[PDB]
Amino acid sequence: NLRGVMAALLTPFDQQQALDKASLRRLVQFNIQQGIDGLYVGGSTGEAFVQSLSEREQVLEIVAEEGKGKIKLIAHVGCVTTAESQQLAASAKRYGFDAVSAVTPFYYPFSFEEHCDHYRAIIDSADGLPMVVYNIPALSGVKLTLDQINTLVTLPGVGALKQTSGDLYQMEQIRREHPDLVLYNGYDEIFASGLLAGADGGIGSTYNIMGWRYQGIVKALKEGDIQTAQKLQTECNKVIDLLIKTGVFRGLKTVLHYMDVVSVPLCRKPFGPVDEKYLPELKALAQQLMQ
Amino acid sequence: NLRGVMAALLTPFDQQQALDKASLRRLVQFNIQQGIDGLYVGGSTGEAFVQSLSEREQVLEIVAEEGKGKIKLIAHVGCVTTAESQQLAASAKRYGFDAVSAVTPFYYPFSFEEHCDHYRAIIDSADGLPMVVYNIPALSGVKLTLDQINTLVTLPGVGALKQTSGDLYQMEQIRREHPDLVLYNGYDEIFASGLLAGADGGIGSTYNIMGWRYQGIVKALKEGDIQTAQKLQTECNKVIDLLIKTGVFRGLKTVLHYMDVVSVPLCRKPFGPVDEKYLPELKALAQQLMQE
Amino acid sequence: NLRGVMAALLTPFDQQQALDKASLRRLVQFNIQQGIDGLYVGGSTGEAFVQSLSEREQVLEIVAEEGKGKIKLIAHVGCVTTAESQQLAASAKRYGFDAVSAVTPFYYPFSFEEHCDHYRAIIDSADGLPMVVYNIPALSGVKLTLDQINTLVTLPGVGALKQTSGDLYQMEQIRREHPDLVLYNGYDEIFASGLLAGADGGIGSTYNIMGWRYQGIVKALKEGDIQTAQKLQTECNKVIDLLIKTGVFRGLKTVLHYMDVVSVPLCRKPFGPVDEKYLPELKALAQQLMQ
Amino acid sequence: NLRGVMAALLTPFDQQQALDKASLRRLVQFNIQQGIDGLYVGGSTGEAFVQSLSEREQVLEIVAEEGKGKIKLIAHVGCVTTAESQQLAASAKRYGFDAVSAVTPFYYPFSFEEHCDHYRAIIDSADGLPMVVYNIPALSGVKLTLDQINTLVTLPGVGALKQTSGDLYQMEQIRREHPDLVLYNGYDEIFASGLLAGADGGIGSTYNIMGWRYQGIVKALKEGDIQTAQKLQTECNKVIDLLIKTGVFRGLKTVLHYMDVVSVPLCRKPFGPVDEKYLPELKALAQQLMQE
Repeated sequence: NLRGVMAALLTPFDQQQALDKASLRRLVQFNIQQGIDGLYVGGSTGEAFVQSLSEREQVLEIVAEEGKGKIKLIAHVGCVTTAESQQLAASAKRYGFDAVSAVTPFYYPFSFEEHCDHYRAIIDSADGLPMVVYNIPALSGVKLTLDQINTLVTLPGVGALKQTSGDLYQMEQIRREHPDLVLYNGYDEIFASGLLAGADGGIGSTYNIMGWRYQGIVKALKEGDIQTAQKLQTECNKVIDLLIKTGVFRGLKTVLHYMDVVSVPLCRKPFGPVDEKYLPELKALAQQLMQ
Repeated sequence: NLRGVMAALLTPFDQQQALDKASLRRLVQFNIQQGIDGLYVGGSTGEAFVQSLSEREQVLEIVAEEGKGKIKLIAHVGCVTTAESQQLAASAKRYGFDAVSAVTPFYYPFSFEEHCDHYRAIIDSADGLPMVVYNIPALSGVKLTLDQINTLVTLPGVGALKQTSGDLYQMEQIRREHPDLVLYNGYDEIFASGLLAGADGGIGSTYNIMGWRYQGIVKALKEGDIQTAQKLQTECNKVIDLLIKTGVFRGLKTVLHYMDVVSVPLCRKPFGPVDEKYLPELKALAQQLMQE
Repeated sequence: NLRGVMAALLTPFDQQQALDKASLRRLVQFNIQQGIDGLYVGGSTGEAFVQSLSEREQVLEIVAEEGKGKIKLIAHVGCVTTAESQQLAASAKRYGFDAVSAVTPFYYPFSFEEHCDHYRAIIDSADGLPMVVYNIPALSGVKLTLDQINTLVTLPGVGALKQTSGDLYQMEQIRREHPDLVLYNGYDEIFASGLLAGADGGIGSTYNIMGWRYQGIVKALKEGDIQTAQKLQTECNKVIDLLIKTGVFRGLKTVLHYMDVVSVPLCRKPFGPVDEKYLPELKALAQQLMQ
Repeated sequence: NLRGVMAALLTPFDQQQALDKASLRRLVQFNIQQGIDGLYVGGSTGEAFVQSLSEREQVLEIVAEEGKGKIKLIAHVGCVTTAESQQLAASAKRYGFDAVSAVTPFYYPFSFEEHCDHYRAIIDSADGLPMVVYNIPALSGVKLTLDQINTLVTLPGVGALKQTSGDLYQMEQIRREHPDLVLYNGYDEIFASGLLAGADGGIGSTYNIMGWRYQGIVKALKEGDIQTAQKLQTECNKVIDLLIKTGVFRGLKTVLHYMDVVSVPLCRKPFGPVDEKYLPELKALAQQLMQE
């Protein structure tokens, strides 16, 4: 029951670069009203790795108050530290999330057994909550094999895989091996093809501003209308082309700001602000997205 | 016109590792008979890089004798040398090939300007036959950006792109930018996803043994049947899974040998033969494909 | 002045994985008696990325107390967050460290301008403490170009460069570009060769158990005895071969345990233990080194 | 006896991209007069992959003549094809080269066993000429491991390893593993550092224009004169900085042309000519090296 299209939620900050709880709530609700299946909180999109545990715990608690019960809630608990992740797993359980998730610990090179044991501990602290292994080689630097992916995916307590890899041959091998697994397409740029390959849903950050399109693609493919599915995917990619230019997290926040959801569309440094030149296309996209 | 499902033809050798003209002829006809749209001859799959210009021309001449007029024939003409490719480009024209193609020159790191001049020179020697740019970063080690690809793909004389890359985001950006470009999906394993992304056909090695499945996936997607489309792709993927264990060229030749097409299923040295342990699966594969 | 052989400090944890101050202080002094030029604390080798800010500061203060004045002190102060880094920089200043240091912010891809501004923000917070730029592409996933490294190394405040790259062509290019730059060779396996190419020192994790060898090579190259230098470098590589085999941080902590310096040779999870099969090897290693 | 500093010979071509035999010989003698220990011919530097077997045989044959056991002669015989490599190996013996060499076969991914069988066959064809395994990850795209290098290096017939890798930890480990192995440093930019790590000599393209500098680093380190060892290395690097800017092969041919050694400073396409803007630097460089 975790299958679906879930927005990878952004965390709005104020001018002092501190959570803008008023905008977070405004964002949780915005996402809900756009027909998303659930929320993935505290992930890469949420600038989790540029945050503290207490900060991430705080974001966790606020979205649960805002959305527990309404949609499916998945907490990204991943830290490079196991002990740190368990803490977050523990709070996630306590706040009432539906599932837990974690990136493959990065920076320090870890053997695969260390990767399995890391997931085990987090699964343990999660206290019953199904785990969503989070695979993103491009940012984590962790290049898992198919067998390793199969081993992790079959670990007790693991209930899903978040595949942020544009390797669609592996996406289907995974599906062929595990017909019942909940597989989320991590790269928005290839959503439609990802589903055709074996994905039964997705978790992506561009959903925040246009989740209905992704859900639209789900219906189109479900009704054998690949013609509109494709149309939706290019529309989604025209956006992604732009966001990749302006910077994705900050560009999404600028759009959301023009949508009157986010007060201050800032990301935390190292990130800088959007180049002013991009502001008009973003303003424009916000207005146009209001469809 | 050049759109469609083209099989990247293998080249059959004998015990002496010399060309097996008879098996080659059998292979062309087998592909034709299996309803393929055309043939991509002398590419990686044809073991071009382990044979000489003459050996390469000889193959172009033979398949032209056999296939010309009955299906599209694209001659893979590239070498590291512009001079060698120009010579091959000239022969493909002489033999009556429909288009010409060439990988981005490898081993030596060439600039992008040098890559463009290589293509212009070859196109020039193609004297009319359209050029299909062959992009396979995984083998050539030439990592082109989307801009470079757009420039190449728009070079006067270029009719198509053979995208051998699994980046289906790029596959659609290329399409978004060249709505009329003939786009070939290079990786069979993602054929259905690559078409949904923007590819309008494909060129590949496994098409030699189960090409009808690819034609099938094409029609299904056309008639909005994603069920058989996906069904078709997974059945292609289990074959590809095996061939990837056994060796694709040698594995495909071995199945062909069992379908009574190829006399000796050996590739050229340094390729070693298929591991005996894999034969039970290969024969069995040849059987089911023969049955379907 | 900041030139020299500087050991990258390991942080000794207890059975409960909490800082082992007894062993820390013991390791500080152990390193001092080894005749090391100073200590690089809170870096990759100190498990910085699996500790919290406070934990990192605590460690910072204890070594400052233990070695301030006795030897040169450089505080690795970097995180992915510029703000976290600044805070630790501000603390390094307070505790009286000699210089500040920071890896290029990893995980999220940051623009070169972003990286430059990040070092700038930390430099500001270092309140007069020179910045030692930390180049470790293998782990950070950040591959700067020469011109980029050149810009970085010349930022107002940057005093040296820790080059953790085996590119000894770029090493001589850096020394050629900057004849007065404090250039630290970051990979112990090529120390001797790093110095012949331009580094005027080095910061290594293995220096903790055999720092004298590294000072040995230095003297030999200075006296023109490359024969002994080479002999010293092959000796260090036999050790390094093993550590990579057993796991470097964990292996080192184990040798230091048999050297009665560290109580429990544990690294924090996700890291795992040393396989028992290596203890006689590591045991014999501690015996020969102390011999 | 294969240990030493040996120049990776360039192959001069005329205005029409054909071999310039006169300049080849002129280039051989020049290198000889430069006190180089021997020559490596037909390698990457010699633009082999842009030549035909017979073209490579021609080059081999002309330098063997010129080379008349005046210096050590090593023939890079490798191609992707084992059979092509064998023929070349068999010609090299026929010409009287002192050893044979070969890169790890590229483009198509091969297994370690396929690589081991490859070398053996070639070794087999060399008929007594030892094999200098040629390792260049950057170009071949083949990532051998130390244990793989060890296996190859101990393979009967293998007498040397040409280490074109910047990994000086691995260079140290190979020397450690093989105290008596002829280990040639492949990257001139780190010659001094590679020797300190265990390389006992080198094979390089820039040796063509300043082989005496590398002979000087060798002597300097021998006499423990690290001070001059470093000046020689930075002087070599200042040069390489430029060559990388212009194109190494072409920059070299350009300096050699200015030294009236090479008639036409061209590389076969797809290599383009040197940017006119760099001539002032190459003109001056040819001057100081000459003046030197």
